[PDB]
Amino acid sequence: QKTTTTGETPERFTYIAHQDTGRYPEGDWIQNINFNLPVTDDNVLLPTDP
Amino acid sequence: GVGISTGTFNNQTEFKFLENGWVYITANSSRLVHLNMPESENYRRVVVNNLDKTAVNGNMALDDTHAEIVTPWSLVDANAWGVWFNPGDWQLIVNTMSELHLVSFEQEIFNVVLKTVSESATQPPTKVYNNDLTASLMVALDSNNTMPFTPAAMRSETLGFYPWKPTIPTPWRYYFQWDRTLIPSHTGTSGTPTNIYHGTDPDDVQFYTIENSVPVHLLRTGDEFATGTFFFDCKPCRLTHTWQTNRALGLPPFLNSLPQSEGGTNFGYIGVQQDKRRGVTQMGNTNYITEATIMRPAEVGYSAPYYSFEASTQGPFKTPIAAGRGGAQTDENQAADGDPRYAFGRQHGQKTTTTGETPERFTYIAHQDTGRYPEGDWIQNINFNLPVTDDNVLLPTDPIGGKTGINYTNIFNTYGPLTALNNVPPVYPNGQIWDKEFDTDLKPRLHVNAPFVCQNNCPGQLFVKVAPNLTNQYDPDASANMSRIVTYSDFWWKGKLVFKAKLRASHTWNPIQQMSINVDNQFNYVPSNIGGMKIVYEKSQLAPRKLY
Amino acid sequence: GVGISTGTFNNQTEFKFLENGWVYITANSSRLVHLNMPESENYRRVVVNNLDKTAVNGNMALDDTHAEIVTPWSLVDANAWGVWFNPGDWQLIVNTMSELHLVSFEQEIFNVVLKTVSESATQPPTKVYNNDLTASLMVALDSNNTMPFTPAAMRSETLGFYPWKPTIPTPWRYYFQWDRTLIPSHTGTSGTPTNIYHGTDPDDVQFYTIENSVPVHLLRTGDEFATGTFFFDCKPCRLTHTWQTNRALGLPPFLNSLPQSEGGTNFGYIGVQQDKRRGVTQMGNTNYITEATIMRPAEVGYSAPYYSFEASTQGPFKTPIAAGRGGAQTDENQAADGDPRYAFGRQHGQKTTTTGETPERFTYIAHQDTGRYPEGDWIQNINFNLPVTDDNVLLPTDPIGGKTGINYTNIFNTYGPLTALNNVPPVYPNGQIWDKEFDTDLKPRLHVNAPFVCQNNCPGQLFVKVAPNLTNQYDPDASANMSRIVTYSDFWWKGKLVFKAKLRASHTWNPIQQMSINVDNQFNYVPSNIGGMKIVYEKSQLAPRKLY
Amino acid sequence: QTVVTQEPSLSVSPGGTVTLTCGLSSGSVSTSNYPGWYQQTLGRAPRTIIYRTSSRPSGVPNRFSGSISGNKAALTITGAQPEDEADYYCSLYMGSYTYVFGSGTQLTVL
Amino acid sequence: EVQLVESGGDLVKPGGSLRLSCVASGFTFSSYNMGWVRQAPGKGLQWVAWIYGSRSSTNYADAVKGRFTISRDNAKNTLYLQMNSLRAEDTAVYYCARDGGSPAAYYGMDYWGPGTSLFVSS
Repeated sequence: QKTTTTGETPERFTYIAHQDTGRYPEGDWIQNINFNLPVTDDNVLLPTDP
Repeated sequence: GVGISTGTFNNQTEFKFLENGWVYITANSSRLVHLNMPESENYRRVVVNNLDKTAVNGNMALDDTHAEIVTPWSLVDANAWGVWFNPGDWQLIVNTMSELHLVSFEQEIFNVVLKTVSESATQPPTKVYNNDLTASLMVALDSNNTMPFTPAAMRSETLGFYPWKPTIPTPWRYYFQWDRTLIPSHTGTSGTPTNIYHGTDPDDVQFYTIENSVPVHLLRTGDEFATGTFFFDCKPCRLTHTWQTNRALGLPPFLNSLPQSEGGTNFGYIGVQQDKRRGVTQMGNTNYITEATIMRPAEVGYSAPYYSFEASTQGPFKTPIAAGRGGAQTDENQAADGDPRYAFGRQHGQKTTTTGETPERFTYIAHQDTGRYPEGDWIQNINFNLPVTDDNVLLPTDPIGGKTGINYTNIFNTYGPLTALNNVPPVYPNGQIWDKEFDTDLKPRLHVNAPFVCQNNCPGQLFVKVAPNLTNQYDPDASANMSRIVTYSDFWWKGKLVFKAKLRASHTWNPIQQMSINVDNQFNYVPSNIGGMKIVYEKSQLAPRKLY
Repeated sequence: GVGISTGTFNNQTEFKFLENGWVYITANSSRLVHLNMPESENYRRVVVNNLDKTAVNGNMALDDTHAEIVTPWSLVDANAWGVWFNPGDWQLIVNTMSELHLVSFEQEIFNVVLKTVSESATQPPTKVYNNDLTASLMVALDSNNTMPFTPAAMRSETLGFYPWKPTIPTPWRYYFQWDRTLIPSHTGTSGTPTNIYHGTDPDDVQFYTIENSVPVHLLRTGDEFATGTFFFDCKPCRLTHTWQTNRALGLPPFLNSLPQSEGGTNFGYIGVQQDKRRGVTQMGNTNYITEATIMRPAEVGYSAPYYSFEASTQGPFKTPIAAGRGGAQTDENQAADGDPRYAFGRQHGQKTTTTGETPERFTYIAHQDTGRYPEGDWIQNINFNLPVTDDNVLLPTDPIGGKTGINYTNIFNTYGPLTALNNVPPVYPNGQIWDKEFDTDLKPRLHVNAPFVCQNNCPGQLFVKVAPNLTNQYDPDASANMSRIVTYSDFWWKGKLVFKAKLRASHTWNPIQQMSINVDNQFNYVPSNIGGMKIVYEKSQLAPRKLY
Repeated sequence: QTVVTQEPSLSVSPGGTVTLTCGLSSGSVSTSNYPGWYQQTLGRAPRTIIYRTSSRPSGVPNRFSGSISGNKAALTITGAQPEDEADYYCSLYMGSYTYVFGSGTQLTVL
Repeated sequence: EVQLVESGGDLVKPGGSLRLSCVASGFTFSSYNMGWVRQAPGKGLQWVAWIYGSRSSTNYADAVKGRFTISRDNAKNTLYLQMNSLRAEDTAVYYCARDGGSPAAYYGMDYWGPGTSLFVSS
């Protein structure tokens, strides 16, 4: 942190790794074993389903 | 020279029996490979985009968006069981052997022939083929594995399975990095789900070329190329399946009353109340000791979310599973997640005389019983008051998320420290033999596409190309495509795959399952009256072995 | 010969202390084993079926359907802690030692006596017992482990725990393959749930016989049998427990204000706002650094679906868990999943003078704190806006699937690459010592029934039988049962189990937990006025060790 | 013997909302019964409206909704049209591989 | 796409036998559980028989047990219902029924055929 800063507030940063092993849960979904496409409402669990 | 052969055709499998029940199985495979000069002499970065298909709500599973480098080189791939064994050899292996080792691999190119095509100006087509004795074939062996690993068996694009049928190499391409987002939807979703291709991350760009990465040999008609012997360091592959579920581990309960007359209606009885029995269970709040609650050493197999699609930087992909579905043996229609489905053309087992683009398909049902029957699963309260009531039990028919077609088993994961499972069985003839291990720090315990995995490395990919045959009007400054003399090559590829196998032993009074020819499958192994051949799939892990 | 003994009774445990704090613990165990001639001389394939019990909706957890081969042989099993150590030896081991190694095992049969029973025709029963000097006892050592592994400790059927009390062997049986389907239901389900036994898969049949698989020794009164020393290759077993949860890993926060007076109401304070603190967290969208959100090296323990039953080819089985429930130490009534429950008879710790078929039972609470307290778990939104609102938090009280008795923790799995856990502690006297490893390609990281696991192999099972003593009217062509002279055997079994152990060291200022005799448990270790003995369970991992 | 009971006759005005119910004389209907709803017109074969208690086959208007209400299966028609007047039959999966059918409800659009 | 056509319905005297044949098209016949339902003249639908699984397991209603046999030939994509000892109570329109869930059965009639009428009268 800038050595001349005043106060108890720390310097913070979030580290983003270059490796692409993460997940995008908004693009995930589950669907029925039958796999009839296009999938209907009751045969798919989406990330927006409570 | 021009009139001297540089190799011999060999397609014989030798079984050299050793002491202590071991056998060296050296499979020789010879093919005539036909290669055309590349459509383009350049590398192309092509983005395949099918947003039209996935714009239909509920079709997100049909996503094909990706980016590939298309190269002017073709890949010679022999990493399939059918390239090396015929049905008789496979029968011998799967019937007389209990385990299989991958020892070594060799390949070589010889009897190179290069021909140019001269097409006349006569209105009805007519053409002649002349030997280009000074033309060259570019051959690159990526023994250092610098290039991306692109096994052809996953695309059904290895060499042909028939020694007497000329085969072709597959044009080589590899994946280029891309970013893609696709919000899942369903029939009935309102609006346009987020569906974009974001481009390429500059920090992940990796443009490979054969010229800058691998030495290239120019083979004329009198030249030959040999890769040299490569030796594997993989694990043994079991040719036996396990049948024991957690219900069949350990000492069975003692039957205090036994049937007095044979018949299906006469059963032995334990003779002790389930809550008065002796034993060990992991349920510390119940006195019931039954076949379902008694303690077992560990868990055979595991449950995972099936037909679950995970999204990552490059889009959605199906979550793989190690084991196939349970009950696919009692009911073949239950084969789904974990039961690999192979689709192939006429080069790789389909009836060679069939017409059309429809491939021959089969779903592989493994004999190993490590799968799960999710319809028979359930969860219930820690209290464990029997018979369980409605609110204290979650059944496979209970909706999850408000969807009557989704239940907890669809999102259920039981993988843990106690999970024990087997490696995938070999799939003949269309299955892959060996696969390169991931270069990650933490590596998967197995691969679902090949029974052998390359710990350190496995033999470099072989790339072939027709060297440019320029005309007299070449101008490198011109922006138009290079003008070449129409040239093609025919060369003989010979490979030697060496396995080490152990002869099986009879452990039980009863006989075991063996692969046999019969009236039903008799004509699946012989040509028809016009020469139509086919290679139907065969199961590998026929004999059983005790898990515990 | 007839009047010559072939062995000596030895039931002493020797502690030979080595240099560098190591001790060889050689436990000798001698028993008098009584064996009756088998009820039947044949192998039977008996199907135990209790469809009546599971036809009651909600009773699917009580499924006992299975198939077993019942053999004419009996199993001599000493794979239990009580067979080798008395409470004093166990106290010494668990108090003075920090780790335990399994070194070797030997067993032998000597002083074989065979007696025939002659029953008179007099109306009041009366009988005499005569020595059959030429009768034989059939003894088979399956040193190659060809036969299925059926440890008796899981059924409480090992040898007795009292040197002075004659014991018996358990009739041997093993599991035969079968197919079974059982759709779960509950009290209130309408209709008849699918409940069938489909038979046997021919590809999984494995009929074993001792005669065709193992050499058989015929021991007369003057003969003895010794297996020879077997040496284990297992991992060390810790006699210390870990107490550190993820909340107690690493450097604690610095307390800028400390209490000025001792007392339970005086607390030290960090003195820094939770959002103004310094440190590292895996939550990249929050500035709060607290004891629950601060980064830890890994995860101690894991969460798994508890009382989850998975169905496979042979029916439903409970999903095992490595660790017991958290909070079972603060509240003994919380012991449930993962806390093994042992039920045993009068041979294996129950008061020998008790009457009835009700076994003695105890639930084992391990001192290790790797368990979970699911009532204190929760999930919340990635946004992490505090205090969290109703829709952004899933609590253990939130119904899952519409059931108020099922919550997410019931289907929750947190096993991952960061999970760290311990092996199961030894359970005295009823716990198993060693267990055979599964023959799968991928093996479990531990077994929940024994602290030692056989990587390659562990000593072959010992089978005993009374050789047929035919009468003069034997006719092998007759379909009726073989007519035998009523014969039985009494032989002395002696075993030697060798462990290597390390003496514990005092690492802290304070003393540690030790097992001690006191007024409450004083009479659990001495006989009553009529000779009634018992062996109560003892905890093994008493002393603590630092995890990090 | 299993008996499925549903309203013998029902009426609804055009554009209104109607609910047909399917219960069991003994027991309750749950998602484990896989309630199915089929529509039949005079002189025509039955048409599947709902399966698995919530799923309508492709081509079935969204005004038909299947659910589990109380201890019975419910088929709700919202904004009922003139063509919805027909005999609606309820099928319950009675476990094992046994199916039972309700008496049927004659829905007439006024 | 998915089409089922029933045939063989005819007038038959009591105590006779008759085989109804159901031809299916537009789908893999062997992958779906099939069945026969029946509706008496002026009565509601009644489940008659069901055939399920790759092993062709069969279940029958109590009213037709022992008298009716349900079978299938996947090579011909045909479903056969053989009724013996026909009674006057068997007079009705018989509908072919197909379950749409191959690996996860809907446990309900996904598709229906036009039906074939069978009259039993002396």
